[PDB]
Amino acid sequence: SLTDILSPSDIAAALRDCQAPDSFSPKKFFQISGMSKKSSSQLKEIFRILDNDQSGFIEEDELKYFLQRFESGARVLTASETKTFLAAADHDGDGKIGAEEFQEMVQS
Repeated sequence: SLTDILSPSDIAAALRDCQAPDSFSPKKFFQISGMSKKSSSQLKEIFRILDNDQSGFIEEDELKYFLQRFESGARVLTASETKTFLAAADHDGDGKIGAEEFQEMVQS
């Protein structure tokens, strides 16, 4: 259900075009894959784009292995592509996402 609301042939357009360092971001591929038309009603729907824990917040330990999901078999991310995944949205508390930042980030 990773590419349910969306298509698997859209997320790759960024996973291969943003392979560069600090080139891949959550608020950048949204316009490529198809998350630019979201509305906080499809995001959590897949519950596989924010965090693979859904326990409360998110950490860098849940970003390095992000592309690994969509991608065929990623390895690890840099110290920027990840730091700009949960520490880029906002700092409502300590720079962690909580089903509130990730949304406003894409929804804008």
